[PDB]
This record gives sequence, structure tokens and C-alpha cells, in this order.
Amino acid sequence: PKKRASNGRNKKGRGHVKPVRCVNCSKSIPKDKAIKRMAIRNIVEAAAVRDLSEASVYPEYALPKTYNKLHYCVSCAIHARIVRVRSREDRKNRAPP
Amino acid sequence: AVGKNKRLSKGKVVDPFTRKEWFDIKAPSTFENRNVGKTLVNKSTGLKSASDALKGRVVEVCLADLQGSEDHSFRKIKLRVDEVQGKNLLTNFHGMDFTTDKLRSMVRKWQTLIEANVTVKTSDDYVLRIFAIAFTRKQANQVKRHSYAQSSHIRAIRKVISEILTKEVQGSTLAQLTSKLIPEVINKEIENATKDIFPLQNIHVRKVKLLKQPKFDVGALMALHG
Amino acid sequence: AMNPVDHPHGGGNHQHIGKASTISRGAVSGQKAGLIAARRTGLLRGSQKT
Amino acid sequence: MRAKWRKKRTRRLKRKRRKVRARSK
Amino acid sequence: SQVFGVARIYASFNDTFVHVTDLSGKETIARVTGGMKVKADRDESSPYAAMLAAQDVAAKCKEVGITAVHVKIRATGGTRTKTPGPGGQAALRALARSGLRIGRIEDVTPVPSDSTRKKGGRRGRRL
Amino acid sequence: TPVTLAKVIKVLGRTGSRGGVTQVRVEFLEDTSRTIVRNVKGPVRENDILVLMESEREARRLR
RNA sequence: UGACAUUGUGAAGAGACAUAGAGGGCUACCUUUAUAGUUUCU
RNA sequence: GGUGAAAUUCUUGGAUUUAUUGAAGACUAACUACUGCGAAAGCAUUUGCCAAGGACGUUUUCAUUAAUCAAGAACGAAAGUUAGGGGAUCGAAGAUGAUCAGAUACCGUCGUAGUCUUAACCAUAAACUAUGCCGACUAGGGAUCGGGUGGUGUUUUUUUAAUGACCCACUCGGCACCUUACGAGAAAUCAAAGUCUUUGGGUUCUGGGGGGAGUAUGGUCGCAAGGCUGAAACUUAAAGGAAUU
RNA sequence: CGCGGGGUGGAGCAGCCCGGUAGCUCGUCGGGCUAGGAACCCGAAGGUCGUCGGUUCAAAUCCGGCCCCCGCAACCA
RNA sequence: GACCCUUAAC
Repeated sequence: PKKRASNGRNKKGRGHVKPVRCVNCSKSIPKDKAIKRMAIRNIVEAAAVRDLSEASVYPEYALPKTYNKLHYCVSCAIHARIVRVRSREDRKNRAPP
Repeated sequence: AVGKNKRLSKGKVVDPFTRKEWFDIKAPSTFENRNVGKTLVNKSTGLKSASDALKGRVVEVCLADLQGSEDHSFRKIKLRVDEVQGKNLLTNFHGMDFTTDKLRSMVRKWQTLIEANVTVKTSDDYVLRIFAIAFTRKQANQVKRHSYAQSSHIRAIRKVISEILTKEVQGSTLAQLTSKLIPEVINKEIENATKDIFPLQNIHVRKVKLLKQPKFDVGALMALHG
Repeated sequence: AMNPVDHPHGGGNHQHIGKASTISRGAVSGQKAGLIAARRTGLLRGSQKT
Repeated sequence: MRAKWRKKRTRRLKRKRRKVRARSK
Repeated sequence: SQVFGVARIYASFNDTFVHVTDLSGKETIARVTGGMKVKADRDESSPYAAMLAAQDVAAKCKEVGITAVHVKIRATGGTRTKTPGPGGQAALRALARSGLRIGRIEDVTPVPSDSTRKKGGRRGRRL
Repeated sequence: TPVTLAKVIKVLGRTGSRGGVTQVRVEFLEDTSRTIVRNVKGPVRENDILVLMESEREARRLR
């Protein structure tokens, strides 16, 4: 039977959406169907921050971050636990946890 | 893997720091902080003539530690060596670009990204490709989530942007442009021109690429420091 | 299809070159028949960075 | 077996039948 | 005043390049990778080899006259993974702990606007 | 290399294939406020003194 | 392919002649200079 | 370098790595969405040019010119096929390593053919919303894309002398969106899959147990690959759908 | 009816820089894995080396006979 | 990382 009203993707009114390559396995996945997560991370991993700051030549250094839109295929999203299998009722919750 | 290289010599040394001597590299008067660092060259051996081993050299420095202000932290300047005066060499402007984190930080969803590039010629006979980036912004009191532009705002915005970058750089020397890019007055002037199209926050000028320079004209470079 | 008097390729009880048809650049006249100073041979596959 | 490959197997069979019939036609 | 170099850390998977240059970048001093601090290929990518390489890099550069380094960290990028490997933090961490001054950290991983084509095929790495 | 002496301040939890080791947060005996997170093979508890054959390592997990 | 010959000036750490550190499980290839003087890799 | 771990491989002849005038080809990231356009296939850098289009608005015009459609026609992803140009990248075919009983697979490294222009062909995809099109009616509620209407609403050059961008209320059209919901359904579920034994708005196409079998004695199109059309003998008591445990 | 190689456990190879009185793999057997098969792990057995005759420095490798596996030449009137 | 199979015998 039909599992999802959206067919596991976000494509109503298009027909075709260009693929993106998974960042784990390089699988071709439609962009509307990928599991994109945006990674904003401090560049010093938050455990060496004081060591880096105390070794810094500038006071109150801004400590920039890295920005990366990470795209996953469904197989790699499930395996890396980016998403998890959900019950039939609560598959309908679009709101992020 | 220290001892696994199967073959590196089928046949079966001088420390170069001794051979290398530090040279002073300096910024023009268009930037307030003059001394920016030190470079390395091998000795003055007849085959190499270290003076010409120095002339084609570019060092990328932050505008913050080139102007002593954390408000310039997100801009980096490429400075190109031009000639050597006895271990006291002197550079000219070579190119400017944005630091990676700033450009990534300004790009967010639920707004429109408006990029505009121009290849206008500086009156000093310098040819520059100047890139500008702007973002449509939420209006104060706006309830809509996304504040997107309508693709004809974007054409009009790009048009008024490109006219500004063309007019300003065409009619200014290369040094004058660098001294007007520092106070960011180009970004402000674009804000006033596009205010009647879309609110358009974050209107910075990203990379300033130098494409080709005129004849060296040793007097022009010495004009900055004399 | 010639006789050996006429061509380096001539002769034989079958029509065949017999020796490699790639000929050195330093070969002399009368010898330079075939593929002269050929860097390669066979059907050209892929590109040559041209 | 997978219908994709049974379709492929039949197509190879059809190709052989065309060839074996061609040598008589 | 200050004499600055560029730490220029390159943290891939299975290797991390911590290697300091001058301000121009055209003069390298102490190019030490974590591949020559461990015996096994698998054991490279660990932060230990990166810190060992960085420890040797600061030692070889504190003896040259480079007191401070600006940091230019980099993942493989391009078409490949684009995320820094496990040794990137340790290489950066061990540089600062080593008594070497640090300033102006940047992530300079090469990112394409529309890359060429990823490896692995259309079905990807299946394993 | 002169070894260092260290005192635990927090215990994180058991880790490893069979839980045979534990993550602990540890404070240096000299020049405190220098935190470190180490894996301990045997049974450990609060305010226990830890010896480190090397200092500048931090293993956040073990799997 | 090399040498010599028709091959007409200078410069550069001239494998320069006697008294000289190191890197290697006081020890004769490895940037060297203080004492008249024709030659370099090119 | 590469991996689960390796190995194939490159490294005096300097690999990998660092850093401005560099020959190429492809792709258009991030912005990018339960967003837009197109008949679908499909379409994402800038600018110029060229024709086109829906929606809106209209106290403009014609006046039934319409709906759906055998035959017939245009377009039709990818792969593939002739032909000259380009060939960076990746990479059907084609050799190492693990499996060992192999591994001519999955994983490494390479690597030919393969995504531009044609008389160009081919005409197929889970070409999917597995929902033919046109029309009417039947519940709720917000949001969004266009376009209009009303609010001396808020904010904006030379600051409160053309406007724009926001905010509320409507409205037309569109992409959609929250329920085992009146109704429908075998159920899954459904804003149509309702208005259907209280059975009829118009119309096109298709199916009649499973297999043999989309298999031609045939025909037709195609360079070919193949497309379209399409049985019978024979053999079966099931095959199948949606739930439940 | 000429010229050459080769014959070692059931099978395939080690004595061919003249000598470890015979070793290494597959197969077989025993045990262990597993709820039996397989795959895997740990052990064991197996041929006086085709036969006969020659130096007697561990000689049968290298010598001379017969058998067997084969291979090349078997033409020009 | 590797992991093939399973009654004709009521």
C-alpha cells in the first residue's frame, strides 16, 4: 500500500527536481527527498577553546564557526541515525524534535 | 606508516634556515598599519638573485590586523610585492576578499541572495573584477516569515548596484579605491540607491580581483611612501 | 601486395608485413615505409589533451 | 526471477531467434 | 614585535597535514603529517597522530624564529567529503598548547559552486 | 617524560564494548582549571587520583 | 652525436694551489673564507 | 593515496602538501522551500536579443465559435544509434585485494564507450498523483505564490513633495497543507477516491482467475537496439489486494 | 621404429648453484565449532621416489637396460 | 569485516 501521502519526498507541482549526492556514500538522491541538516559548529570543538583563547594574540577573539549543509540519502540518514523509524501515527509530525 | 615505503632510493644535506634570511614586507599608506610581517628568501647566489625571487610574492593579511580594528575582521587583503629596497621592501594593493565564515554566515534561508559582479577599469589603468553581495531583509513589523524578493527587484537591484560600482571605480585611482573601500562607503551608497526597491540588508562588497595592472611605473608605488 | 624486390612489405606465402610496420626516425630511404616514427598505434581511444 | 532480467533474457532469446531465422531467410 | 607564519592544517581522513609556512606561504617550514607518527594506516586519522605531528611542527618552527602562526584549517573538500577529519582539532589544539601564539583562524576548505561529479556512482558506495 | 598526577572531579559513565572502561572528567593537580576527560580501565569513583602516562589527550568516547 | 677549425668583448658561489666546524651504527664528494696570480655549472 | 583492514598505485628523477599573470571541459552549490513556471519530458550564474504564456483587471470586442475525442500529428528523461568538434570529471565493458567453494559481485585503483551540433534517429521509464479530461454542487482552518480592491493603516531620496517595502481585510486564479470525518471505500485511505441498488451531467481509453505470455505463423515503424499490434496449444485452484494476531 | 623430455602419497609439486635416507599443498581421517550439512579451527596418517643392474666418500638422482605419459620430424624427384 | 543451506519419509 501507499506509505506516505507525500511519497517520501517534497515534490507536488514539479515532476523533476535535480539530484544531490549523499555526503556519506555519494548516492544520487533528489534534493527534495534528501535529509539535509545544517551544521553550524564552533571551529575549536569547545574543549580546546580556553587553550586556544589563552594562546591567542588577540583579546576577545570572535572565534568563527563553520557552516555546512549536509545532505543524506535515506539509507545513510537511517544508518547514521539522522532520522529513525517512527510509528505509523507519528510519521505525520513534520515539526522538528 | 614510518617504515613501509617499499622504495624511495634505488641507489643503495644543508639546513636551509641558515641559507634563508628574513626580509621585511610592508603595506602602502592606504592602510594605517605599515609593517605587516616578514618573509624568507635564499641567499644572494648568482643563479637565483634573491631580489627577483621576492618580487612576485603575495601575502594575504586581515584588514583587522592591517587597520587595528576588530570591525574589519571579516575582510582579507592580498598584498603583492613590487620592488625591494634593501630588506625593507614595499607592496601595493593586489586584491581583497571576504573571510570564509562571514560569507557563510550572511547566507541563510528565507531571504534572497543578490550577487553582482563588474569588471570596470580603474583610472590608474588597473582592471578590477569587483563582486558585491546583498540580501533582502525582513521589515520591522513584518509578520511574513520569509521576506523574498520578486526577481524584478533583483534585476533592478543588480542594475543600480553595477552602476554604482562602475561609476565609483571608473574615475578613481587604484589607491583611492582602496582608501574608499576601507570606510565601506560603497556599501552605504548602495543602501541608499536600493532603499526604494527592497530593504536589502548586508550589502557588502566581496572579492576585489585584480585582472591586469599597468606598466610598473616605479614613481607611482613610491608615491604612497613618499 | 608487392614482391620483396619492390617493397619492404612485399613477398610471403600470405600477404603480411612480417616485421613491425613502425619505423624509426633514423631509418634511411627505402626503409621508411609503414608508420614512420610512430609514438603510438592502434585505434585512438579517449582524448590526447588537445 | 526478477522481471527486469526475465525481460532481458527473453530479448536475448528473441535476438537469437531472429539470427537463426535469418540464416534460413 | 611579532613574527608570524601560517599553520595551514589540512585534516583529511587517514591523514592530517599540519605544516607551517611564512606570510606569503611560498616558504614551508616543518611539514609534518600524522602519517609518520604512527605505524598503521588505519591508526593515522586519530587525533593522536595529528597532535604528534603538530608537536614536532612547533618544535621545528620555534627553532626557526616563527613565534606565532595564523591558522588556515582545511578539509579535503572539492567533490570529496568537505568535513574536517578527526585530527583537525588536535593539530590545532597541540599547536596552541606548544607555546606558539595563534591568531585569525579560518576554514579554507575548497567548496565548489556546482562541482564536477562525485565519485561512487549514482547508487553510491554500497556496503 | 615526567608523568603528571590528576584527580577526578566527575564520572561520565561506562563505555566500551562490554562497558569495561569509564569516562571520567579529571582535574590536574598543578595548574588547575585545566580539565581533561580520560578512560579508566578499572573501577573508579569520585575524588580518585589518576595517573596519566601522557597529559594532552581527550577521548570523549570509546566504541 | 662530440671535438677542433671561418668562432670576433666583458660578468657570476672560476670541480680554484697550501694552514679549516657539523649533521655519521678529532675520519680524505655536500652554501664556506683570512695571504700575487690565466678557467666554471652557464 | 586508499580502506572495515589492506593491497593495486605515485614518490633520488621530490610524491603528497604550500603559495597571484595558466590551454581546458563540465556543472551552476550555499540562497533552495510541503516555493515558481511548463502540456508533459522538464526548467536554477549575469546581461543583451527574440518570439511565447497563465493569472489578474476590464461598464473592450466577437458571439456559441464549445467539451471529449477512433484515424491522424507535435513534443517526449535516461540509456542507446548513425556523423564531424570537444573529452575536465565521473564511468556499463575491460586487470589487483577480501571470499575462499568461489566472487569475472558488492570495496581500492585505473580505465574505453558514454550527458555539445546534426538529414539527425530512437519513442521507451515506478514517463507516478500508479488517480483521463470538461462541468456543477457538497464541510471546516490557516498559510503561501501571482494579480487586483479597500484601509490619510507602519516605515522610507533632498529626512515627513513621484513611489517602494511591510500590516490588516477582501477577492480571483494556482502549488499545497490537520484527523479510520457527514459521505465513500475491502481496507489502506480519500478536500475527492463524495453527490454511486435512493444506481443516468458530457465524453475518451482500458480490464474480465493464475500461468503460458506481452511469448508472433503475421503486419508495421526503426540504421540497429527495438517500438506498436498481438495469439493458441497446454497447464492450473487458486494467483492476488488491504487489515488483524 | 629417428630425435627428445618426463615417471616422487589418492592428486599436484619439493633431491636440478650434483647428497638432510623423502618435505609442502589439495584430498582422506579424528576432534572441535553449529540444532545436523557446508565454510572455519586444531591435529593425524599416507609414498624406502616406475622396475632391474652400476662408484661403495649417507648413491638411487648422474650411468646403462625394459615399460608408461607425451612431444617434434616424418621430404624431393 | 565475514555469516551458504535445511523432511520424500504419514
